Amino acid sequence: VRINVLRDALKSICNAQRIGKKQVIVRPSSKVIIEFLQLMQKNGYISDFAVVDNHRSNRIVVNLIGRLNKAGVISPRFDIPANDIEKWVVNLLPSRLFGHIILTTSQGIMDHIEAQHRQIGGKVIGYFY
Amino acid sequence: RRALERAETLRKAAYEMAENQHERAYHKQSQIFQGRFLRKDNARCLRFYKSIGMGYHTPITAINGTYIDKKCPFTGNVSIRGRILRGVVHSAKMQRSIIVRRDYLHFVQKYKRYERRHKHVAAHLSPCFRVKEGDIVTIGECRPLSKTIRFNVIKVEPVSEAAKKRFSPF
Amino acid sequence: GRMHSKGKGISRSAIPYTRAPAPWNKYTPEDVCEQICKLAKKGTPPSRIGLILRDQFAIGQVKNVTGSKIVRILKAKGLAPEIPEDLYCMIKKAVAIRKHLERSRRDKDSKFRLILVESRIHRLARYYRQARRLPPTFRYKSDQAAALLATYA
Amino acid sequence: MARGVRKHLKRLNAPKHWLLDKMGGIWAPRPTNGPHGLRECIPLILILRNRLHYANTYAETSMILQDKNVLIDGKPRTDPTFPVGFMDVFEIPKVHKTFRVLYDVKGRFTLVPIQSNEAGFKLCRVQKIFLGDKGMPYLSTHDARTIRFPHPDIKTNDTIKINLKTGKIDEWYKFDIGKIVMVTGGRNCGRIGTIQAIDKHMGSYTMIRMKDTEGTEFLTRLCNVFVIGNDSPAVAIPTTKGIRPDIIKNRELRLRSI
Amino acid sequence: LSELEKQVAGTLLKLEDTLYISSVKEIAVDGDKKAAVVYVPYPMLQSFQKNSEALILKLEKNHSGHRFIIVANRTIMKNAYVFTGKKSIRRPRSRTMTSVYNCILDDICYPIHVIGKRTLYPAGSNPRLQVVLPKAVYNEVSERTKTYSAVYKALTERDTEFIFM
RNA sequence: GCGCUGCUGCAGUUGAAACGCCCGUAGUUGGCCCCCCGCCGCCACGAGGAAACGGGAGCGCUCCAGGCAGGCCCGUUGGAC
Ligand SMILES: [Mg+2]
Ligand SMILES: [Mg+2]
Ligand SMILES: [Mg+2]
Ligand SMILES: [Mg+2]
Ligand SMILES: [Mg+2]
Repeated sequence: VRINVLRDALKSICNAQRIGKKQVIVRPSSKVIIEFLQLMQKNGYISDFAVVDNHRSNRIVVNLIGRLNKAGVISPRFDIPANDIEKWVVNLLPSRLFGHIILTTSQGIMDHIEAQHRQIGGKVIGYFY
Repeated sequence: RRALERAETLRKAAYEMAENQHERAYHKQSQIFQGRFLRKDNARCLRFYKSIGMGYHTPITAINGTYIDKKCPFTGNVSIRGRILRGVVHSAKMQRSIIVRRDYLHFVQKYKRYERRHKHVAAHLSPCFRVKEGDIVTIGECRPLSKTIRFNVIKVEPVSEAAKKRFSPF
Repeated sequence: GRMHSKGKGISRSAIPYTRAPAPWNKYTPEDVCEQICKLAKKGTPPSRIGLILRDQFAIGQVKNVTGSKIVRILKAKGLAPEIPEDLYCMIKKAVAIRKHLERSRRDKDSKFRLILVESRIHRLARYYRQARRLPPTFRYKSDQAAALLATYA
Repeated sequence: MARGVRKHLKRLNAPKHWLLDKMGGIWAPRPTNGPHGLRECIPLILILRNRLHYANTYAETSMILQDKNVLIDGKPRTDPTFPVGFMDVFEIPKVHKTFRVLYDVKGRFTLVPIQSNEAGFKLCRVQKIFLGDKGMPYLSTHDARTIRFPHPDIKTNDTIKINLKTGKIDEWYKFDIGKIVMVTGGRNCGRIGTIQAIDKHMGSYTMIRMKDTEGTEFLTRLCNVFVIGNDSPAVAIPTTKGIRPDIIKNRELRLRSI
Repeated sequence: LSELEKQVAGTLLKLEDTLYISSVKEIAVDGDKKAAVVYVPYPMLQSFQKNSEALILKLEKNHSGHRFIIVANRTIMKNAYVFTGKKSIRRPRSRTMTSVYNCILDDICYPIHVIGKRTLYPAGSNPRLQVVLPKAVYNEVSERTKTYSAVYKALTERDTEFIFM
């Protein structure tokens, strides 16, 4: 059965971008998907997207512009301490200069840079670069 | 009038307990001096009760009941001190005792994951409470009352019928 | 067809986006309620009731006219069956299998099917015992199923 | 399990705030029971030998004490292991030196020199009120002293001024919001501040929130909060006013002194 | 208890030759034209819904100066559960903010049934919702879309725009 | 060393290895939705609680392994955390 909606969305996005497509459709919508996409948009990877209402299982449309090279999720939400972020950054990211790691906190969904700025920790959602 | 009715019931019960010749001993409240029961007037109290003191309230059943229990926290001679805990009822077969199930989590660092663990804790249940399996109870710590008992029930919250068993840390 | 099989079709129904009644609707929310009343008195299951309403009276969806579903209306009117319909039909099918089998007991596929049906019955009955839609004492027994069928029908 | 009480003390097992060298020896002095406990005291010999340096060995200290050359709260003490505690009076008439034992910000015992006018008394913390024989009201303190027939207006955790010559109460300071205090236990020993809040939990500890003169705020449990007056200290305090510097400023001060 | 209500009530008293209103709210638009929203009590919205197109046309024709819209006043509660200390009080779903806004949107254009909704998330611009109306009806409603957007923004801070598809 | 015990992080057509198939209890895992109330986990801060060891500030035992010393005109000389 379906479980991780975000994983399916990200796999579809990467698949489409691989063959240089321009638009994608991901079937189930969710708040977490929306925040993930908003962060991606603010960082400049996926431009604009739209949410289509149908009362059940809202669909989404996203517009691509290359740029993105990889995206993923970490299924079991591990609890990163505030001072334990560097190890995950080194393990997961190609370099310590341009990748982004997403965390969910009591202060909301933000990036690892922002969490380091506020010296707080939380749970990990995913990554993109 | 209301007061007069209560004394009659309290006065009356002590006499059936004297007519239950199958019992070997006469059970009485230590605090009360046996002798007030021959006073026709109602100028002396016939039942003893106290307050737990941690914000809990004394049930009406204890105050208006007609039972004797030296291990009850309200009408007896024990004191609540220490830790307060919550759990679910696992078994209720003994005369005035139950087994309480407590659920908690254990973390394993190597795998960065958890395990579910449970423990069984026995407690004394006073006749002022009605309890069936699956109910939620609050237990308070007391002095050693027996080989495996150091807790007394002080609150009961009912649980509905055929409710599915669920892992409930408290 | 997934729980007890290997198939996976997708034949379903797709209701409209808008919840309003038809522009040619000429029925107040009550008029249907009486029609439901008389149909139920004739021992008609709700699914057949919806079929009859849709075909004969041109009502695509009852909820869009009355704001409520058929079984809720029946319960408010005190006419809903004690035993839910899906479970009752499963028990019918089990009884039929058992009868055909006691006529002749060399058929193994029939026993296979009976096993599947009883498993489904147990699962659904457990779910209904939870949610307090059935008495806690309700239990399904193979040898007394026909009796319950007769009384609970 | 030992069959009786303990009489020795390994040096490595001694309290840290005594500042005893690892290589001094296997053993350390074992204080005898008295006004103060093991972990809230310091033996006399340590003060007389390792600080003031008037003696260089155990024997010299023994002679000095048995010749009656130190008075503790007006009474000569000949025990080298006698325990000295907080807000005690240390007078040596032979050299006209008078000290009051207090806490430094770092959390160690210090000797603050005093005058003649304020050396006739001491401050005590009352932590227990009980009925003794015949129902007579009583009152105890942190230095293991009991006083009969106290004023009803005196409650627990209050502070009491008593004349050294005569154990009679003069005035008392209540435990209330807005009163200067001094912390005597834990991570914040030696800090001085004013009470801002009091929060109690039924059946557990009571937590006190204090604010320092500079605006810093800190928390500690009520078991080690000592009142030292009404908004202004009643006794002379160290040169610093209960301000703990950060590691950076302490390093700057060290470099300056280098 | 304001001027507008006086003349609208007089109008209503003229129109019949049983139903009363709660209040009247007036919202401004970029043009000199404004909008008047009439807050109908909930139990009689359907009472003012059957033949209300004529009602609004006649009301506009009597007192010109701004268009008239009829909506119901619904309450919004700010807690899914309420803890009295002994039990819990559950908030009905009808009192949520999301349901109320959708009902408002349907009521603003009650005669014409909405066919779809979409919300766009531009790179820099604030997210905005765009709805889809039947392609059959246009010139009737083309001239009252700015007012609809303004009233929706006023009641709900969420912004929007209108198209036909 | 060994990603040859694999949480990070192995392998399972043919090299060693997918139960003959189905039902099924414990166990594990479970779509979307309510803007704030209570509870569990979670994050941060704090109190409280021995040192030695380890880390670490300062000091030329001639250096060093070490030790907590030491200088005169010393934070109240220091042994902070
Ligand atoms: Mg299955
Ligand atoms: Mg399928
Ligand atoms: Mg191998
Ligand atoms: Mg082979
Ligand atoms: Mg092989």
